[PDB]
Amino acid sequence: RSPGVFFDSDKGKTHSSGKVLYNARIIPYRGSWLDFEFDPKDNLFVRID
Amino acid sequence: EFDAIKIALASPDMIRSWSFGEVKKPETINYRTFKPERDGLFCARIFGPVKDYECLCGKYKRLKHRGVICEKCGVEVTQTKVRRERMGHIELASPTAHIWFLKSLPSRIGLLLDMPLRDIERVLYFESYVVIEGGMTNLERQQILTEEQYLDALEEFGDEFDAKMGAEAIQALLKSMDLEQECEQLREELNETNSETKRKKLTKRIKLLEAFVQSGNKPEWMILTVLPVLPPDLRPLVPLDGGRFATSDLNDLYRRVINRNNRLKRLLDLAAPDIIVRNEKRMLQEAVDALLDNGRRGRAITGSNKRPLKSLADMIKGKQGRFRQNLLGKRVDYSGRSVITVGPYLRLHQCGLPKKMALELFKPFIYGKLELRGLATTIKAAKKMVEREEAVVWDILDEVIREHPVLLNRAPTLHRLGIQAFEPVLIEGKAIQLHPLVCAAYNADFDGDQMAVHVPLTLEAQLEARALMMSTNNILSPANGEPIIVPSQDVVLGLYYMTRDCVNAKGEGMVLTGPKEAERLYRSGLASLHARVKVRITEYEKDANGELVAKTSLKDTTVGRAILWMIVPKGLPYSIVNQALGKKAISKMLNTCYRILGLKPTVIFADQIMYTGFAYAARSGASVGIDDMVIPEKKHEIISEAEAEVAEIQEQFQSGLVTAGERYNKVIDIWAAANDRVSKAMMDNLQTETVINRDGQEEKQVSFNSIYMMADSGARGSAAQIRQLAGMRGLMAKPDGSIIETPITANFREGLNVLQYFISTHGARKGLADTALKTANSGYLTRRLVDVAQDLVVTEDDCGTHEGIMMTPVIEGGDVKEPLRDRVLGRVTAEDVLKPGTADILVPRNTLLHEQWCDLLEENSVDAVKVRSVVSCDTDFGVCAHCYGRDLARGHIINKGEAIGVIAAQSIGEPGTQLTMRTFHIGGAASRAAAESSIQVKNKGSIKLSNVKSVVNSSGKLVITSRNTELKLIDEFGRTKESYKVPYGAVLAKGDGEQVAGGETVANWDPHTMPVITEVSGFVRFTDMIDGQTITRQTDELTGLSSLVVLDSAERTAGGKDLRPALKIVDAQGNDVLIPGTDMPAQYFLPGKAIVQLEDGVQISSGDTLARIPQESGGTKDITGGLPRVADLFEARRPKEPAILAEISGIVSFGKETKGKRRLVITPVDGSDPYEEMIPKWRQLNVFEGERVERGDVISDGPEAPHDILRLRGVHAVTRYIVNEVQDVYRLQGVKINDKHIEVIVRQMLRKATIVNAGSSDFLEGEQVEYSRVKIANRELEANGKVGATYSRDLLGITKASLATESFISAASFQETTRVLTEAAVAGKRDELRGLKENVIVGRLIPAGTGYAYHQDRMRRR
Amino acid sequence: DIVLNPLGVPSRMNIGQILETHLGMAAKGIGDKINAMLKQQQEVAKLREF
Amino acid sequence: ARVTVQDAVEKIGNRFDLVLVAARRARQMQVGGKDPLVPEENDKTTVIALREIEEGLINNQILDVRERQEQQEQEAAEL
Amino acid sequence: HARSTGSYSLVTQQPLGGKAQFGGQRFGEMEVWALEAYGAAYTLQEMLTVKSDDVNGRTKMYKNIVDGNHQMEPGMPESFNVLLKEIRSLGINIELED
RNA sequence: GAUGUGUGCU
DNA sequence: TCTGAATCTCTTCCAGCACACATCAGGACGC
DNA sequence: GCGTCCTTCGGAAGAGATTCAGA
Ligand SMILES: [Mg+2]
Ligand SMILES: [Zn+2]
Ligand SMILES: [Zn+2]
Repeated sequence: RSPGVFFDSDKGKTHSSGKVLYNARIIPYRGSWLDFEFDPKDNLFVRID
Repeated sequence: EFDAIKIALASPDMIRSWSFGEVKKPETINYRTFKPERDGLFCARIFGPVKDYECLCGKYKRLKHRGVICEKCGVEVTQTKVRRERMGHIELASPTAHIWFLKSLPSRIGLLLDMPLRDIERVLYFESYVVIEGGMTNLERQQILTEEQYLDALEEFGDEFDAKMGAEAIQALLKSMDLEQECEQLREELNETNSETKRKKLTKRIKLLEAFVQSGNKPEWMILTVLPVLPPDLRPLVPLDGGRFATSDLNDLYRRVINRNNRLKRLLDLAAPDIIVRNEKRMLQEAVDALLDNGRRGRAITGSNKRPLKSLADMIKGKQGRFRQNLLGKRVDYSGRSVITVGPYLRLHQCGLPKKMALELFKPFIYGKLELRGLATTIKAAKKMVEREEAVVWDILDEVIREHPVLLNRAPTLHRLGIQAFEPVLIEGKAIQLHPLVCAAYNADFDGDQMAVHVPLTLEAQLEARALMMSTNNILSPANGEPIIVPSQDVVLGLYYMTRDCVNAKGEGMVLTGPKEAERLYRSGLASLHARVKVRITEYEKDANGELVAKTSLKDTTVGRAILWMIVPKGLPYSIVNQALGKKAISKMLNTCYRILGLKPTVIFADQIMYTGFAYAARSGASVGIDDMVIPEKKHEIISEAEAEVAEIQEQFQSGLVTAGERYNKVIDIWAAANDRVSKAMMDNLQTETVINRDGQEEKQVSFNSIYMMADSGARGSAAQIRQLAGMRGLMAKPDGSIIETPITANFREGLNVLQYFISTHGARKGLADTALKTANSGYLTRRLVDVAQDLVVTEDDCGTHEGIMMTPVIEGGDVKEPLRDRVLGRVTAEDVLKPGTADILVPRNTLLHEQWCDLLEENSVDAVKVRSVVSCDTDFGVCAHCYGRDLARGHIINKGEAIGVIAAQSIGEPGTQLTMRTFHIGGAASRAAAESSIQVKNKGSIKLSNVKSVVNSSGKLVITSRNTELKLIDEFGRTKESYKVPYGAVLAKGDGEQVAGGETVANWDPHTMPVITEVSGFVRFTDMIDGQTITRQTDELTGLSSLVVLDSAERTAGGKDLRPALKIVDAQGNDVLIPGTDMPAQYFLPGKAIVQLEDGVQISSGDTLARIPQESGGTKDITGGLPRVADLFEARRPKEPAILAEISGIVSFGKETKGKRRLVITPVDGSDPYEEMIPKWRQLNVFEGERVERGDVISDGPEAPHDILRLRGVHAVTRYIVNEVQDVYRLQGVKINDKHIEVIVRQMLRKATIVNAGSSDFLEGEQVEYSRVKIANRELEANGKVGATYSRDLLGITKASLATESFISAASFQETTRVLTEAAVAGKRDELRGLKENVIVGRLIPAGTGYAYHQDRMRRR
Repeated sequence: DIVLNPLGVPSRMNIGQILETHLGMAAKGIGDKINAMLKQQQEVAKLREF
Repeated sequence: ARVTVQDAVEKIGNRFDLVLVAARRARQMQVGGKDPLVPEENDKTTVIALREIEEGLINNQILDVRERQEQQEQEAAEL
Repeated sequence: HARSTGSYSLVTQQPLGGKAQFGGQRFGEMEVWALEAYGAAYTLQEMLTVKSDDVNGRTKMYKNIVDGNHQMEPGMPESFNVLLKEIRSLGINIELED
């Protein structure tokens, strides 16, 4: 996977209701991950490493 | 020797009894002269001597000093074999927690003290204090105190009050616990409290306390005080090449644990500060945790290469544990392995071994006979003579190899026929020659696969291989009544080319006196093999009681069939070869030969078919050229028509008539229709386009094109492969199961573009990545199916009952997929069947109906036979022979004492794996049907529309408004003949009662987007539909019409989730309309993706469409994508929307209105009426406020859940539902599986039965116990004056029912070894070694087959 | 030299092996004609023309 | 000279008791000196046992009565 | 490849795996079901008790085969004793009754 | 003896 | 404010056999 | 040449623990 920013979807099988989430990934060449993602309650939660 | 295995907790006194010494130093072999250290993990004083019968320091050397213990080093001189039997132990300075009783989830410590897991792990890993002996303060006996809170408690209450921390505190908590007082207090709380969740928690804790107080265990033993070590011989440090040693995991873990323990003891001896000793206690606890069960904590420690090392649990659990790697299967001596070749000169009882493999296999036999004849003198001389391969050894090898059968075995042994016994025939080379007649059973193609040989050593093994596992006695597959030795791929082609006719020959109209002159003609070349002559044959018949009566006739046959008649055994009618013998034809011929004559004529005739197929296939020269696949001259017209129609679909969806998913559903429809048209057109052009003259004008015959021969005979091929060789290749599927929108338009005979090849790459990769990555979840199915049915074995001759499932021939939407004959054959009837000569019985009550009886039932046109099922048997720990039927491999009733659970599980579990490693054979084609949307009835008769709620349309014709309908066509006799499933919102051109003529159309609909319809017309008001909040509304400005799409529960607003879209019907005055029959309003709810193209308050007619919802009917529908359904059925998954049933009978009416959602109360007219139910507003109710409902009727619609159907409609209904669904799933791919195996699995489902009321039994109220135990207890009580205990059958999945088996060794070996072993140690269980896997692990005669008599003797002897 | 099995052509759809067989037969026929014309020594004109 | 045991199974209809009784007979014939009732044709003891089964002049009943008689006569021979 | 009596493993008394080592084929977990299915119990008992696993019966059967006496005397598989010892290494007490 | 890679048949 | 239903979170599982090659085993620091 | 030592990344499902809501 090329280093950069990736906007994954995680469509479907989560939450058992079809509610599509949205998670943003910043993969570095060397360092720590900076995963942004949403929540079923429409909250935007960051998660590093 | 022994007859039980007991599992329980280990006491420190008991561990010291196991202990033979005290290891206290982490010193392995000293990196020097390789001697064990003084007090290390390896030591002769602690465990035992290194070399046999030798002291460590060297004070004694031979057996004449056995028993004494040396003085200088204190070691005993004894056997060196005892290094794997004599355990050591460690005296820990501080106690530690055993994780298996801490993190099992359910955590035993967690629910034993009713304090949560988090508090316990914080206490045991030193993050907070805990309270013991609260005493005269406000602190409770289980309160959690942090560091600051503990400091406060000491500065204010530094009295005799104590508050420990860590493993010592938990040990005090467990030691100071009184089991009886807690048990009676919890009993009082259970009797008092009415809530159900706290009731379940309390009864779980009561179960745990009862398990403790029943056995000899005590709660304080669950905290480790002494840690036994594994014997050194089971953790060897093998001396590698050089000075280094092996990096054995257990040695490193024990070194770390001993390091922590010794350092902690040293610090405790020097009175270290409390924080340092607390940290070191934490280190000791985590080290012991990593040693016991590594990886269950947050981080798994590693020694080198950053790889999670294995502890004492990774080698007991999992795929690489001892149970699955070294107990249920072991590497085996006297075995070999080589690539196989054909050698078609063999017979069914013969194989071909290489001359060099047999010398290494049968080496002890050669040694024995060389010593017997005196040609050698000692063992080593014979060894040298064999290694020098003298001429005498080769002579005597032919003596031992004579009639000593071996086990030919392939690597994937899917079913019972994976191991067959053959006699060996010594040949040169290095290849294992295999008889091709069993290669279809083996699934052993000759493309480089390796088979494995095995040598029965003992006498009984050879006799079992001769009488049971011999390939001669294995000509009937256990899956069904069809034979498994079917000629294929050369013999079928040879026979089909021989048994065929064309109108010309060297001699055609001549007459012959028998087969011999036909052979003379064909060998001399004076008459072709496809002549049409009239020979004089003598076919035999056995109308008498076993005597063959002669007859001679003059039949009009070919030369080839006359030649073939020479090998047919005396006794079969001639009307079996007088046709074009394909593959199914000769399969039926072999089947009827077995049914009529027997076994020896059948095997001799099979060998003769082999020979006469190979010879006349070699002589045929049925080659294949590039001029044999003929391209039809009208396929491009079909692709042009399909292109025009899909171009129409383009305008259809871009305008807005259909959406993207609907466009995708219709484009696959039209492409599949075009593919099916091209295939049929090419097939006709390739099978009939031939011209020949009969000495006059031209005449048409069945074509002699080579491809047609090998596609019609069925030797190897089908419609798919040849269809893709000429004409249309079709449309392929992606690995996820979706189908490509564009089918490539070309064939392999003309070529492919550089882009159509890229598109076909999708299907080509789909096939391979489907095989290699989804045969895993089909081998898992057969693994956990063999697991759940291993302990089921026939045990009795007859259970003697009248219960039995009801058997009907099924017609589920087409013609008769399977008739009565194929369905009831070889199963004992349950009661006197009534023929339609009523008041008289046709077949007796307990006769195993064979083929003659099947013909008799077919003659009298019987449609309803009550047959005995294996699920309704009444025996204990097994099933009687009469409730099963025939052996399905032999032509007789099954023999008592045969493991049918294994043959049932394997038969169910290896069409899936086999066919999922076959989807790449056809390439990558989707093979999806055309999804017909019309009803073309063919047979003549009347209609019986059962459970149909139809309404009148604006055109006046009937429209169905029900989901569980089925249109059955019944002929003039009244017997059932046809049955079609009409869908929701379908219009009918006919009805019920009218005699429908054969060949008309009665029902029409639209395949995609089944529409919701209305009963009563009027104006519709857009209720609870505001644009944006719950509906996406798009409108064209010029015209001004609304064509909206509703949202799901997914993309809708969170606040607006309580808003539910629906269409309400109102009149001109806006008043409430009513459903015909009731006074409730017409509230038609709308599901997701519902499109509406109307306006509020428009005038419509009764019985019209209102909205459309896409179906997304997309998928390749192969066995790869299409069999998670079998897993769902067998593990009994609750469906997403279960259709609610009527749990009790009586009148139906509502009670309270909107207790959050709708409510309904069922009240009987005589009994009590305490039943209420909660109805979410999602599903409309098919019943109203004023009808009578019975037990099992569907209140709403949807798939049935395989729990309520059992608990309401009984065992027979749920077993029939499971059987029918699995049978339809398997028959969708052409597989033929006998239903007995599925019924066996369903019976294995029903072993648990919760108690309703205690009655006079000793079982508790809500305890779940084996159904066999309940039945035995009730039968024993009924013999006395007491009353039996009422129960109810539960239905747990195969995994759930296997994990809760009474014999804990089976569950421990299968899955979740930690969670099962911990439960068995807590409960103090005692295994009886009753099933098959338990005796396999122990290593005894399994009570399954030949060892069943020995097991009976051993059981009845005590 | 080798007697293969015809049924390995249709069921596994490797039709290209038949075309390779035909083209190899044509190639070996041309080679056989060249070998024949070279066996009895003819002038370079005929070989070049062929 | 043996291809299948269908006739033997027709003699004793268990298909499993047959294996045990044939094993007992062949064990009697091999390690001991008991002579076969059917003249062998250079065959392994298993098929001599099976051939004794198929001609009908042996079964479990015959074997255990013969063994009981042999035990009685050998214990009476001590006198 | 073929294998008579030969080398054996160390932690469990079973034949080695491979061809470079003189090792035999594996009658695996799926293989045993194909023998329980037939009901051929005695041959299965030789394939996992006396031919591979145990130590005393392994030599006794070899002597019986080169003595003219085809008979098997099963003991206990050593791999089951290994399982018993590895379970007793934990806090669990598994044992054999009388 | 265990890991890593490649490969054959399903 | 107690108590079921829904949701969050933790754990288990993922085909069989065989063959070939490689490394690897404390490796860091003091002597 | 010896010798002694203190990364993340699956996904389908089941179960046991929380939160919610709701009457
Ligand atoms: Mg293959
Ligand atoms: Zn000594
Ligand atoms: Zn029965």
